[PDB]
Amino acid sequence: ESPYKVYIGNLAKTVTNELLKDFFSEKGKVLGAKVQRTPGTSKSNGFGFVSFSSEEEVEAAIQALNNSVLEGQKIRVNKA
RNA sequence: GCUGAGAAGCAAAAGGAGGAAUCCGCCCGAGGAGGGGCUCGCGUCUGAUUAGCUAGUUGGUGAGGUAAUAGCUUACCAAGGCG
Ligand SMILES: [Mg+2]
Ligand SMILES: [Mg+2]
Ligand SMILES: [Mg+2]
Ligand SMILES: [Mg+2]
Ligand SMILES: [Mg+2]
Repeated sequence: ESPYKVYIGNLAKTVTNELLKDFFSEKGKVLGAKVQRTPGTSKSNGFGFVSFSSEEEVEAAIQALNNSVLEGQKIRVNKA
């Protein structure tokens, strides 16, 4: 579901999907996490999509998790 | 919106950020406040052993000019203006 999805940009390339999921699991249950990687170089593009089970947890995650520091890097948390 | 009794005629733009939401801008009107331009009453030194001064000068029309009123300009008419 697209309204239940949250785009996270400016993620450090050293950030594992486990830490992203841990910081964004505080706002609610996460149905899925997909990190976007370059097809050719296999390297992390620095952004990912997170599907939450509910839309209330999606909006509560968009509001308070913006500018949040993850591994020494401020990340941009918005809607997909 | 501007010209014009009207008929009509005439006039604008710019993108840059951000992954998107969005932000800072851009053009045309209509207001607000502030900042300037003008006009006028009043007040604003000494000399009479300084007494007459002024002719775009004082007013009128027509054309121009100014962001705007105005001899601001110019031509014509009148002979005023200050003491
Ligand atoms: Mg044109
Ligand atoms: Mg940039
Ligand atoms: Mg862009
Ligand atoms: Mg004094
Ligand atoms: Mg003359």
